[PDB]
Amino acid sequence: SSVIKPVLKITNEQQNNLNVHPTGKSINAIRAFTGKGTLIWGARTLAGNDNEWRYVSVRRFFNMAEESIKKGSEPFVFEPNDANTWTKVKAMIENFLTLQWRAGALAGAKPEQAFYVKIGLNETMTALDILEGRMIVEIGMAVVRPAEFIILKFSHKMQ
Amino acid sequence: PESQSLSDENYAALMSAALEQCANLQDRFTVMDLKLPATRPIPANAIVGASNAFRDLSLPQDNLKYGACYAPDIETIFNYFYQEDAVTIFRSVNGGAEEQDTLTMAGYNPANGGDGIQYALIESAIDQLPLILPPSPLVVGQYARTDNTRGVWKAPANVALSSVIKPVLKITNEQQNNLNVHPTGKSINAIRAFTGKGTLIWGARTLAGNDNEWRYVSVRRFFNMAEESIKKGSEPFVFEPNDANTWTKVKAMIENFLTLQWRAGALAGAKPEQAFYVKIGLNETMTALDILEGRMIVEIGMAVVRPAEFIILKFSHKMQ
Amino acid sequence: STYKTPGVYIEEISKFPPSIAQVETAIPAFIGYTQIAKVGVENFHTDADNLILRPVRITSLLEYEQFFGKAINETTIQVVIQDTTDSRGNLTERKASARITSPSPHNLYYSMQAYFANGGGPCYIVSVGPMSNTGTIQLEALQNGLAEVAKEDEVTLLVFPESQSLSDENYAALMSAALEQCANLQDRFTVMDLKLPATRPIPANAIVGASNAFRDLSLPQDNLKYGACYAPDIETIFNYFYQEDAVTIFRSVNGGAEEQDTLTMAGYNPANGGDGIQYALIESAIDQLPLILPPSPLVVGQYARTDNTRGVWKAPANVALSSVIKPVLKITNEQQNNLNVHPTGKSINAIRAFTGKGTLIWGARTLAGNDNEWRYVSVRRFFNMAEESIKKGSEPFVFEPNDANTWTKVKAMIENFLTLQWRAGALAGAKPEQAFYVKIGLNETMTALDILEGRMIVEIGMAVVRPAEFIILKFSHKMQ
Amino acid sequence: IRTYPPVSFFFEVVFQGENLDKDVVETRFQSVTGLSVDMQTETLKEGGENRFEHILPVRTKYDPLVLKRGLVNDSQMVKWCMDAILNFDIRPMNLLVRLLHIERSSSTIAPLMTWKVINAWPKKWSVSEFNAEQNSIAVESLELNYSYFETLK
Amino acid sequence: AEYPLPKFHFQVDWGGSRLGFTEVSGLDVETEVIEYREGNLPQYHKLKMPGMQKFSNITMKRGTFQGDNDFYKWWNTVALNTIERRDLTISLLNEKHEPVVVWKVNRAWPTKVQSTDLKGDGNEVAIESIEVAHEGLTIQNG
Amino acid sequence: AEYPLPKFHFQVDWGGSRLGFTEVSGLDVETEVIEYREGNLPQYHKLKMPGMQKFSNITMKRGTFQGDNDFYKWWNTVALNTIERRDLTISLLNEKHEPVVVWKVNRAWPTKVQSTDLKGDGNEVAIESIEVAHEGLTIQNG
Repeated sequence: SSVIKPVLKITNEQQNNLNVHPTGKSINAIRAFTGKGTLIWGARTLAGNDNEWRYVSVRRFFNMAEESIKKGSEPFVFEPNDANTWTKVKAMIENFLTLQWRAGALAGAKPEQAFYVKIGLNETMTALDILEGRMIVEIGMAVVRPAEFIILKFSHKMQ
Repeated sequence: PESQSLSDENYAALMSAALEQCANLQDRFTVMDLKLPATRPIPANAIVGASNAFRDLSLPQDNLKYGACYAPDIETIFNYFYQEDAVTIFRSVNGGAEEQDTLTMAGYNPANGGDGIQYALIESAIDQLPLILPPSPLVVGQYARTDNTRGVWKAPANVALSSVIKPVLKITNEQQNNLNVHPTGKSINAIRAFTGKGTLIWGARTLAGNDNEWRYVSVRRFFNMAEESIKKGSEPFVFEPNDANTWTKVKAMIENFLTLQWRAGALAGAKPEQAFYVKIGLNETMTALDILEGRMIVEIGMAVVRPAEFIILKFSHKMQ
Repeated sequence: STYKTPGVYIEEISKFPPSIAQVETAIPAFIGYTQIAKVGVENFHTDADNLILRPVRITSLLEYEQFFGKAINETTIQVVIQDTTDSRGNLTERKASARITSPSPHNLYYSMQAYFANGGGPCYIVSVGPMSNTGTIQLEALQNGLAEVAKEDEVTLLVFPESQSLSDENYAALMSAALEQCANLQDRFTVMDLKLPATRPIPANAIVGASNAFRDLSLPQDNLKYGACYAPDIETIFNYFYQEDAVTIFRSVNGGAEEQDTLTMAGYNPANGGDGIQYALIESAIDQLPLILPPSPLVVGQYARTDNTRGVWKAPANVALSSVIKPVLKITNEQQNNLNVHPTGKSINAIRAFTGKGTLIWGARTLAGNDNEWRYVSVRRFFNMAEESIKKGSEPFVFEPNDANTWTKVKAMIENFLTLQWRAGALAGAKPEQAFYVKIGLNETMTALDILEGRMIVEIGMAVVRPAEFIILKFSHKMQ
Repeated sequence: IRTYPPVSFFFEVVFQGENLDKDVVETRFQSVTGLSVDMQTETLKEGGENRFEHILPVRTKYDPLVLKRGLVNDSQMVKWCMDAILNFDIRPMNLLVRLLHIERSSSTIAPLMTWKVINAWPKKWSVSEFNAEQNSIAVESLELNYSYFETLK
Repeated sequence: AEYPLPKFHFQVDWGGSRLGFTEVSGLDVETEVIEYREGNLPQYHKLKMPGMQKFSNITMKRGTFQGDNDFYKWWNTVALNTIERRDLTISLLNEKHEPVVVWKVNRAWPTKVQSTDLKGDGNEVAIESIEVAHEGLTIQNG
Repeated sequence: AEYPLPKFHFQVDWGGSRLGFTEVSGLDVETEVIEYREGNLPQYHKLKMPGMQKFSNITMKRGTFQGDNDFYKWWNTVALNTIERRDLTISLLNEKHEPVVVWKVNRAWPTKVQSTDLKGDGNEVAIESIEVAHEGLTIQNG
């Protein structure tokens, strides 16, 4: 909004070396399209060769989820380190991730296909750990990734 | 409440005397505040220099399990007391330098022939001052609330403060790393603001933070409560004949008290026999020498639990 | 790092999901080489000689990692990049694939991982020496470990995950010693794997030659009721450990011959100035390798699950395996005909895939397959369980006066135990009197000679049931 | 992104008129309805095109606005209406219709949605039946014509 | 084993000061049934197929102590259509005071609060009760 | 403490001459539930949201004494749609005869008055009862 024009014009042959490069240091481009205006083209991070963290949206989603889980878990600090608190924190985390699955952010037809949360003695924690004041929870989450290329093929149909 | 205006040597002397009589009476606990640089505005990282200055006070090493220290000072909502003719007025125009006027508030009061519009403006200005207090009386009030709501064997932490606007200093995680754990054991608890929650007490450790038994405030407060109540219960048996019957009576009293405490959830164990033990007897706890001269010796053991402080998480991707 | 401030800390760690279980009857012992083996302040491998040999009780993979480490690097991984190009050299498509030419023989870590994935419980670990890049496996170290495991009473199953790299004579010697101490202790059972030709790809009908080779091993004839053998090896989903600069790269263009490049993976890493696109391609290729394991640790995990769910008196067969992609060989009915029944009695059980079901264990017969009493695994496992529990129950009566009162006490204990077992459905019969009998008495079971010298003799009989294996059908047309 | 829809029973009506916007009893109603618009069209058939016909826009129509209250014995609004009806003297007004909610940032009552209704004047007035054998309230109902309505964006 | 469990040792986590209750009920999951038949079916009864789900409300009781007014506070948190919502967790324990069966309740909020009855000759305590609505429930055994 | 309270010691203030009653009931607060679902929700059960409130009537009993006709007088205060309205306060006391839980009732007025039954062999007293309507109620504990 409130934009007249980019100062430089970038073509496809130039963006070929801006989106994919041996170093992974991707650069996103602002380009004008006829009848549309000035658009943002490219959504890749500075780690463009990383099989997990190529795309901006995946990392932003992971950051949002992690901070909200952190806020939800904070009220349990200074509690007795026993099975009841483990149950309490596990239930909180599963409820949050279920609400997130319902919104369409996680992949899968059922909650059991989208995420898992685990905590327990000799499962995620050890005996000695209990004696010091530490809790260990293992969380896994399934996400989806966007498509970038569309290929069209033409031929002559027989009359 | 007035200790912060006292010099460092006198501060150390006062606190050492307080800790000494806490150790002598065996039923008291001391709450302290940290002295901050008396500058306005307070510079960056003043908390580090303040902590370093505190670490150097000469305090008795074996009494440090009888106290705790909190930081920093707090801005609250209460008003100051003042006399109208003692308030000084300054003026500034278009951002220039301030100039002291020849009138006080008494010269703007319309009862004396002043300008009442500016008088009302000045009064509204004065009412907006925040008041700055040390944290200790709020900590004591919160101790009372926590014992009423959860129980004395719980940590008095992760609780919000009332009638508080703001901490004067902002403490980060990298700074609290050297406040909670330190080679000297002189732990300092922090008052921190959390978004959407307000101002909370963070940390529940004593000045003996490296002691395998007396690290935590709640354990010592529980032991003090139990010991004073046992003392009160046992007092009626003084001046009784020193014989097996009185030993039996006092033993029964102590076991009944500890059973009531186990039932409330304060002691660990699935059965009373796993939570405590009480013993008295000839050539078991007493030699006849103590019996004849009028002494009784009882041995009591108790099992308690301790809190967890750090919660960790592992995030990963799941095969589709 | 080390936590100091009382808050919530978040870390991104990539690993598999944990899994634990509660098991009462299936307590196995695994013998092999390890990476660390350090407990407390004692390093068991501190000296090259004078190794400390002692079993350690483990309940989870985390506890295993705490004491023994994980694994070593493979050094034999190759990746081939296929390029499809134009007549002018213009690139049209690029793909990559990974292969391993000769895996290391040291595999306890992957075996423990597969064991816990399939429902295993507490186990004993005995190290016989450190893992090394030479891959040398010696008979003497394994026999010393087997000799040491004789001192722990809870052990029920014996496993040697590394036995397949051992020569045939040494393999026969090891297994003969294992069967001998199973027969001497009277409370253990041995699980074996079949040795397959070490060729890639494996030729047709290799299973027949492998079976013939197995039949010729010299094993003690009267101890063959104390073990069982399974085949073949299994492809699973776990990853290899490797060092980046040890991976070799090859290229091929338009289907031509492969050519070895001058770089390793370390030369494609963009941190060193390489091409990161091909680097990502290579890493994705390496992650897709399947891992090949012998079947025995999965069989032990499935024993634990079956005893927890059905009962020990049931056959541990017709059960699916977890975290398994595929058997390496396909076995048909005409081939299993000579694996299940054979003049020598040395039966071999098969792992087979069934459509819509997955990979199942098919066959529940021991190495004494012609014995009218001890053909089936479940019967012997049940007898072992009952005998050890009777032994434990009777032990408190040692050093008692040898008189009628002690005989009465021990008889009552045994009848009560067998009654509880009848009630659970393990023994046949409509009434306890039809299921078992227990007898003791002077000139009934004992002569006075045994009484005076301090012996007691009790005679016990038990009735069990046996499974059906073949189901037949007759199809016909009905008059309209 | 919304998860829960709004509620219909908390609402208000304001008369931007002679001096009725400050009279408390002139904002309290038991029911308000009639806020709907319709486009009227005609159908044209083209020869040779047998798959569909053409729908052509013609004009726009609006519904009357209906208000219901318990009977108020002395109302300035009713004086306005009866002056229009008995003496054929009409003076159109503007109206606001509000849908309300609770907002907090402690809490306060605030408008959620607002419609402007332009050039309203009386159409109909009625009172309910009197019946000796029923427990009921005297209810009066007013219906108004207007030109159009718009959203106060 | 061969022995079942009892129902006299449990715990409820609801966001209050006390975890003890006298009665817990309303744990149930239901699904609807749809029936269908075509004309030429050699079968004269209808076919069945799964439909939508339905959950019931939760009812809990407790004795009245001095200084405890949490039920009314939570109920009175209500605003026009908004209210504080909570995660409710109910557990079953064994003899070492550890959990065995867990019910997990998402987004609970109270719909009814019922106070006590007063009788002069009554030799019984004062019992208050609450009824809770909630979207979905889950069961974890083991 | 660890001990609950009983229900056999209370008091009612209603604007009469006697504060003693035999039975007190109808203390309850309720809220409505609204359900909603859109078409593409991965959830097949409906969502819930708070609605309007509802209060129940109050029923109180008492024995009949000579010279006391307050229930009928208050009921007979009625006119076409007008009546005297009162503030009703019900309290719970402890052992020092002080209050502990208070119910506050706004704008109460009676809707039903029921007299006694007469039986010749009856060895029971004469019991009258009243039913009260009221806009809203409140609860104060502590």
